[PDB]
Amino acid sequence: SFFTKLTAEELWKGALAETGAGARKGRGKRTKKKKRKDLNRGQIIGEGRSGFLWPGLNVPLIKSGVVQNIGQRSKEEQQKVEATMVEQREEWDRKRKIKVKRERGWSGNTWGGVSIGPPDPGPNGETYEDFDTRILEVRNVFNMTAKEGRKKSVRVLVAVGNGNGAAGFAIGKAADRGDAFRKAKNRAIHYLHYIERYEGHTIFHDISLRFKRTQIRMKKQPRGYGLRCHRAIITICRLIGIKDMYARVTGSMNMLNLTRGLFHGLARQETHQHLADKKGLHVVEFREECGPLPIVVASPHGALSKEPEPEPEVPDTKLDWQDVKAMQGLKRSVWFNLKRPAT
Amino acid sequence: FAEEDIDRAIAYLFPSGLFEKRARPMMKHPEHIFPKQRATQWGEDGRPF
Amino acid sequence: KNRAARVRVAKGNKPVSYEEAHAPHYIAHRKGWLSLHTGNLDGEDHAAERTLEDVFLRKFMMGTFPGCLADQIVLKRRANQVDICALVLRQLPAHKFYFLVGYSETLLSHFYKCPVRLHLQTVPSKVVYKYI
Amino acid sequence: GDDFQSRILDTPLQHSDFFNVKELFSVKSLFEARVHLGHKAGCRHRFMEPYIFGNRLGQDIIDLDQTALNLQLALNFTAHVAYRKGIILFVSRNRQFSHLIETTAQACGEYAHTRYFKGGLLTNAQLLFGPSVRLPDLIIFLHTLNNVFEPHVAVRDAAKMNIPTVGIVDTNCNPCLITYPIPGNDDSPQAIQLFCKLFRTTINRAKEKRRQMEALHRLQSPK
Amino acid sequence: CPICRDHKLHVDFRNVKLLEQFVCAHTGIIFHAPYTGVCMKQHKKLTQAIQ
Amino acid sequence: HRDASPRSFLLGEE
RNA sequence: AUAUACCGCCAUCUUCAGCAAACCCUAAAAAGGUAUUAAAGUAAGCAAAAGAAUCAAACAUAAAAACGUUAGGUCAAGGUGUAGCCA
Ligand SMILES: [K+]
Ligand SMILES: [Mg+2]
Ligand SMILES: [Mg+2]
Ligand SMILES: [Mg+2]
Ligand SMILES: [Mg+2]
Ligand SMILES: [Mg+2]
Ligand SMILES: [Mg+2]
Ligand SMILES: [Mg+2]
Ligand SMILES: [Zn+2]
Repeated sequence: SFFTKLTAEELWKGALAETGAGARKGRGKRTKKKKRKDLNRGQIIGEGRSGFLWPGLNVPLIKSGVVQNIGQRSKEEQQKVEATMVEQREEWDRKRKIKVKRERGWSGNTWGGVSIGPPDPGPNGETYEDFDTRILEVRNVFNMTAKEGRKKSVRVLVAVGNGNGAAGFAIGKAADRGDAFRKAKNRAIHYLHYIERYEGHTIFHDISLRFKRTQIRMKKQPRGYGLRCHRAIITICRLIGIKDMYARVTGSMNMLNLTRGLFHGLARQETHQHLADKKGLHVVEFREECGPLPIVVASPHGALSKEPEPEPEVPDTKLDWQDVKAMQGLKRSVWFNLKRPAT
Repeated sequence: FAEEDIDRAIAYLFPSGLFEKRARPMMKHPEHIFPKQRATQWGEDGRPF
Repeated sequence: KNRAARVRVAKGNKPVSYEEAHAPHYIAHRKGWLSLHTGNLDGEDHAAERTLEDVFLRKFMMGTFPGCLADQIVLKRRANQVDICALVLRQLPAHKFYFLVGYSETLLSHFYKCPVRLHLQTVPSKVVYKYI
Repeated sequence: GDDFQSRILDTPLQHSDFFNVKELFSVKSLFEARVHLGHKAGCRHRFMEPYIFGNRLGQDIIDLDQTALNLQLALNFTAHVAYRKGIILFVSRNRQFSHLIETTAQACGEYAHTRYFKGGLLTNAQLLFGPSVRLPDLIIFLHTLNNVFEPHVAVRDAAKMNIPTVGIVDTNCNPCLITYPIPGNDDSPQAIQLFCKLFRTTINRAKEKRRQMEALHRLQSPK
Repeated sequence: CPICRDHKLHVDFRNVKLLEQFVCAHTGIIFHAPYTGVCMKQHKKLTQAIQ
Repeated sequence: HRDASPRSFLLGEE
């Protein structure tokens, strides 16, 4: 009957079962799920299966100065228009499945190391197109509640950097993953450290630190050495702009303690100019590829001192067994210094 | 012509029998209808007044 | 919980018109009636026929103006005259509306044997009462 | 044109005491106002010991020579900020001096917040005040502790927003985050009244100098 | 791989600009195949052309 | 546990 | 056939007081965020409140009551997804 017919909005709402209880509690292993479609997309007002032509609706009202009259397309002509519409209908469907590849991260099914774009513009149109955002951890934590039982939120740890020394990190939490991405991405832009790079490609000196139970041992390296570090450190180093460094992480691999410990050490390092001012002496550099040629990298800003820095006969430095163990002639692991792709 | 005459004219020309009188047609002076709002609290230079 | 004619709350991104926002208990309080005839007044006949005609007249206008209706139509019966007042979006060309008005009037006047007139007020886009 | 604007803004920074703030105060003037009186030794903060002259029978005494040096720097900085038309906000939670500090700010031409400080006032200003609210360029903390003997929330929140802070810091206070700390008495009415006058005279001099500096340079353009 | 995916790229001793991309500018060492991801057949061809 | 993976983002279905 | 795919229309805690979203803060945050002689919370929506109805006024009664809970009830009001019948 014509009186038992409902609108498309009501037909799709029921058929899709989106508002149904089962979907809300996630009680189905979603597959082969119905996909909504708009059926008025390619329909032109005035076009029917019978192929009638209506002046002023689906055909020109006046043609070559002649006032048109009602007409109908021939069976052959109608079969052509019907065929052309089918081609357009199929063309749209194939485009729906077509997608644009995005680079994966550390693994194919993980969010770690995935670029999610720049942070959003600021209050006064402060664009951050020069900044890139990378994900370091996505966790599905749970808070037990009386109303909802186990309740799930998305906790995202991201880092941001412009590749020119400025970088920061933040954590964003929400019930939806997309929201946690926005919260963390725009929060991290408010916590930008500036990291000092020696000659724009490496740290000024070796850095050893313990943050909580995570240990990091970074080493200054020459050009062309590349990043040989934890995958998270490679991601953060690319954001900062460091190009050549070695690092080892031991103890707990907590991503937050590694991110906080990394920025802590990298932000509290000492540039050569700072050391020259503190001690009043020239800072000289000796490269083995330049021979004995002395290279002055920093000169004291004020008055140059005349008391030589004391050189002990035997220094009391505290050495790490791992570094010293190599020069003692002990064997390294089979996993050490394996051939890897350029980082 | 006054505000009282306006309300009488609008009630004749647009008869509404809605019980709530906030929902009935109205042609009131803008001061009565538009909520008077606190103005800007600082100048162009940005110094609060 | 009552579900009748109630557009529910989401996250503040759902536009709703004035008609949709108000639940059934606001009928005769904040919003009026879409149809106005004399068939439900006391001691009056032919309520069933006026109600059946309205149901059809609303499905007819939806199909005849697909995607061009900004809000529900208003039906006004005076004597044997029928008047259809519809808010219609400005999607179609102007001459197309003149075709559908002449067609829908003649067809519905020869179907119910009464003079039927169509009144169209064009809006630039749907009017949003509130975001719920 | 461009030279005049450079002269107005760049000339003041070539003189050690462009506004002559040294004359406003003296070690004797501070000693009359009881600015050398500190809390008992038990209430002493570890980061205030540099500024303490000694312990006179349990009561820490504040060196008024360090106070004079630090006050000169703080008053000098407050003058250049006022000279450049920056926003200055006086902040305190001591209720005895709430009316005096609000009256001082009004006399200077600046701003005072002596009431309960809302969380997020500076870190979440746009929500609390509006889209394009201009935050203070300098915050003067006549008192750096709240009424529960904890640091005023605006000390950390002004550092988070990178706003310089001139604060009076008594022996029990924490000056580490105060950009220009002024060691001195914060409890006595005569000490607080002296500081309020100094900040008020200084700001009015800097504002007056700018008016005169503009007229002289502006007059030169036609002349 | 980078060489094979682009047919117009040709590993020839005369095409020095291409060969430079496979040699370290700072150390002057030819990169091992895992570094750039070239297949072993092209890496052997690249090494001979650079030499 | 399956639809929260980056598959949809890494394919381009935005 | 399946209300354990659903729309539609309801029951229940319920005339219970909460729900959701945008921000901000934490020597890290699984979460939490109040003190008024105030100590980190803030500015808006839905519900409540108000208002309207029972044809003066009040009170009362109705109506109203969010988001969730019970895979609650209803494929037999109607419509509809999947599967099944078509001498
Ligand atoms: K149901
Ligand atoms: Mg895979
Ligand atoms: Mg004190
Ligand atoms: Mg059920
Ligand atoms: Mg109510
Ligand atoms: Mg059941
Ligand atoms: Mg059936
Ligand atoms: Mg049954
Ligand atoms: Zn290859």
